[PDB]
Amino acid sequence: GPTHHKAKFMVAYIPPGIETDRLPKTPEDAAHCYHSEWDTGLNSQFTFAVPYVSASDFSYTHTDTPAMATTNGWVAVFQVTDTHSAEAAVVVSVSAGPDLEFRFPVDPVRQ
Amino acid sequence: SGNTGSIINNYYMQQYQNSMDTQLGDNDWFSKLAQSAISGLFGALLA
Amino acid sequence: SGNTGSIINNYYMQQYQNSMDTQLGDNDWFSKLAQSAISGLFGALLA
Amino acid sequence: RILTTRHGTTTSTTQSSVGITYGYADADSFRPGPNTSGLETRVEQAERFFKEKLFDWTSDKPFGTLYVLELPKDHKGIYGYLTDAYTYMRNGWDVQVSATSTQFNGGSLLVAMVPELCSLKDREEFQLSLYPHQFINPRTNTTAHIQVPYLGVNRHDQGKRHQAWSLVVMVLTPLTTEAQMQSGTVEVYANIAPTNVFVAGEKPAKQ
Amino acid sequence: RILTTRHGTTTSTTQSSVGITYGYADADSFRPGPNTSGLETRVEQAERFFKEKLFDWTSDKPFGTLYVLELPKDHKGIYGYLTDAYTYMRNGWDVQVSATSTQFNGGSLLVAMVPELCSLKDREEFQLSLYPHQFINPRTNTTAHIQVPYLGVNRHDQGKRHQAWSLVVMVLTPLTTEAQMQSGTVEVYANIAPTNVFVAGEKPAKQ
Amino acid sequence: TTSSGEGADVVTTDPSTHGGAVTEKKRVHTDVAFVMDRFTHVLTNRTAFAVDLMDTNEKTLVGALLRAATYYFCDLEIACLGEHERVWWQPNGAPRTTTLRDNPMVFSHNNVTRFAVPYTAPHRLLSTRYNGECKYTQKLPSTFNFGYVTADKPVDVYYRMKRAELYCPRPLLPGYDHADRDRFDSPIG
Amino acid sequence: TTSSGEGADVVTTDPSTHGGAVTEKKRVHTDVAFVMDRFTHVLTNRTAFAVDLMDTNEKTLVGALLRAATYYFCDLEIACLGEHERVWWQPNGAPRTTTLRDNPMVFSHNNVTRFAVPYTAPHRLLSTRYNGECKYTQKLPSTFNFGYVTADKPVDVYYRMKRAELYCPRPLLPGYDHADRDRFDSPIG
Repeated sequence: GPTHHKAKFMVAYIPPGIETDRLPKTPEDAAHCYHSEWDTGLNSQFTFAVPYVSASDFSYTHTDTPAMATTNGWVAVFQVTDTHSAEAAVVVSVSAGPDLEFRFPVDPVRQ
Repeated sequence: SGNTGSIINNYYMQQYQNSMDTQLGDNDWFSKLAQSAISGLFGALLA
Repeated sequence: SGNTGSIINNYYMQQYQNSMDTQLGDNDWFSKLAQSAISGLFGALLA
Repeated sequence: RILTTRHGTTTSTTQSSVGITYGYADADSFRPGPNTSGLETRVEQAERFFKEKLFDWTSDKPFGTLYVLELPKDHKGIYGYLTDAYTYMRNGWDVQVSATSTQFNGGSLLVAMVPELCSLKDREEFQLSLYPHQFINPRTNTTAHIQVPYLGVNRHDQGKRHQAWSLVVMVLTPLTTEAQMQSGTVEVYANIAPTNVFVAGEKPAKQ
Repeated sequence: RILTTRHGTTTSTTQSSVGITYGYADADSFRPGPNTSGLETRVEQAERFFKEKLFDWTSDKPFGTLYVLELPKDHKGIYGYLTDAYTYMRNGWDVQVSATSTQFNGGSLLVAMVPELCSLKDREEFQLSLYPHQFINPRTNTTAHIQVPYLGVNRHDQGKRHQAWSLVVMVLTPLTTEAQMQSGTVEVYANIAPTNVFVAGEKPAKQ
Repeated sequence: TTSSGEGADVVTTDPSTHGGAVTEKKRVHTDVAFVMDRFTHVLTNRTAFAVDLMDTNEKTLVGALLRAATYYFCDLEIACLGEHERVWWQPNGAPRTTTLRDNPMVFSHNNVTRFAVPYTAPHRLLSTRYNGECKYTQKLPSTFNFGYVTADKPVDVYYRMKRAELYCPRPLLPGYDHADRDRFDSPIG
Repeated sequence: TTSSGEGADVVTTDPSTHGGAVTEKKRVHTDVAFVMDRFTHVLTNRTAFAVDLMDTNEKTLVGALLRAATYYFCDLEIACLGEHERVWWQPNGAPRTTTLRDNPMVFSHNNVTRFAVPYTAPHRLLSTRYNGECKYTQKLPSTFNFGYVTADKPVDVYYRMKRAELYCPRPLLPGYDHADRDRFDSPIG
């Protein structure tokens, strides 16, 4: 967004449940979770790392057909002030962390 | 090298099994690029 | 180890034949339990 | 044969102790794993005794009568809060069982810890001694003291849901009260505490 | 002027930081006392950020408008559980305040921490700078970062009941928006975390 | 050899108590790694199937001893039999598909297909029994498997546990019923 | 971990920022030389064909990752299947002929024909895409091939990249469509 426009954001990582929903819809509610929070400044980009927290040492990439809840958990990106004239935008992107590791090549039939 | 391996070794000579490489005399990048990364936290970290 | 054995050795590399194990670094019980047994006769043995 | 076991601020003396029975390992010993990425944190306060009645034990109850107790059980303590605040969690149980009775009573209990039982077939009961266990003979001890490490396919059992350990108490021999003092019923309590608890992945507070 | 403050798993970057303002002491430093007889135990998990909106800040609001925030405040987190499980408790606060706004806005906040205020007389406001404090000038910083040790007549404040610290934010100068960009309202959040928490005297679980 | 039994202390007395010496034997056929390492028959005339290792018959040596343990770890070796051209094998966690391509594949040689399956399941250990809210006052989850084989035509299947490591013992029971006679009495060749 | 993003500097932060340690993993299945080295299926019931390596299906592992790279270098291994007596192979640049003699040739053994094809194309590198005056404001030239196989009878064909070296990365896309549900949700064995 424009240099005069200012904003504050927070991102939070919600561990898999066992969650009756939820998910929290306000920053005050998401504050309890593994989160981080940043305001816009001279340094635009912010890099939030999402931890691998799961009971099993590895977890499936594909989602199994019967599921009513996530097995790897949510992440959410709250704005935290609700007064913004006007617009602005936050580009988002993703890249593998230093320790990420895939295993077992497979060539699934699509579709 | 690659998905090949045996306690022994290939029966045929290397000249027959694989094309020989030639140096430009009578390399990897993304490893270096990924190693250029700065994980060190910016600004004055506290607590 | 196990019901396997040859004068020679497996042709393929160990990496291909068996899954590699990993130490928790960047065990047996019932043997010890059976060895904990006290066969020594209790009380004042006589004759 | 006095023995005094404290966890946290809680304590438990017993004068009929026959000794601790370690199961599967001499001591629980956690090691950090890849699966939590190091975010796990030990909590001192969870490690305390809490107790619950199992059953009145009368002479009416024959051989092979069972009383399983799924663990972890729902509880009002801090440990019962951690199942709600933190998802993934790890602990190794330390359990007493007490069936106070006149030594003139006759009978025996086989208290034992079964890892992950879904069901226990009628033939199967005789084999139950394979599991960590102790006997409660009124003529001798009135207290059993089993102690076990965390066990499971996953280093951190999912909060609630799966139960790794279950505390089964079987009536190995029927109660006898030839003195006819009554007596009669013999209440059987358990005195259980978590050890080496670890938690990971905090989740938003209810509601 | 980037600064990044983490407590627990929570973090808070800010690029308009003017620096931490220690109050009354360079660092909180608990010492054991006679009054708990050594039963007190530190808890790692309580020390995390939690945040709450204070007020929209419009140009309509004149000098001396106050917004106190009693601390500790009721909260759903682990810290809000410890007030219910443990009676006596101790902590030293670490507080941010943020009023994000275009730097073309004009005005100022005086954010400050008042120990134990019952009331604040109308004349008294001018003196408010005696307390630990920072200013929020939109032309410069949008973030204040006060940090204070536990204070009180008792080494362990009673759970709930008494509130040692209160976070007051005063409108030192009225907001001005000559650019007329609107803007207009400027939301003011606080980002607060406990430090060096200690608890003593656990009490029976509700209900 | 009197001793308190309530403490469940191990006790093992040799006939030496009555003056008879008994040298220790070094048993090998009782060994886990040796016993579990065999091609137990598991299922007949089946095309596609999950390579769940609990499909083993409970009366067979390998299946019974496998159910004598709560947890286990095994590299595996599959051996299909019966007429077929080829056998595909999807590693654990791969999505199911009616058609298969490029997934690992083995042609038969003289109507036999043997190949080694590496341990694949994410869990550090599998289990023969799993208490998933099956509380009772009186089924194993799908992640517990070594893969998903499919055959071109229906085939008999064999599994062979390798590097077997059994954890946390569970009861064995004899399969035979004694009927009217208290001694079972069976024929011997 | 704030940093200017305009400079496109690489940034990779581990959960250490929140106090969680993460040891580096030594990934092997992500490795190019290991992944590309497989017999991908390419084409069915075809006699004569150019051994163009872009005939690979784009949804297959090898084909997709091959299209994830702009340039590539590979020794190759061909494996024909299905009934046939023999397979000829003309090296790149050899003139086409309906009849063949003395050109390299392999008889089948049990209806399978595997053989190793040396890299043959004159170019020091091949490419999966080639900007030959295909400018746009919105096909690869024939020299890019490993040879020209002909079979006595139509046959299934497999290619196996060897000593693979991929250059200059290009985008991968998942093949699946999410339809009405934003999460794709697929069955697992």
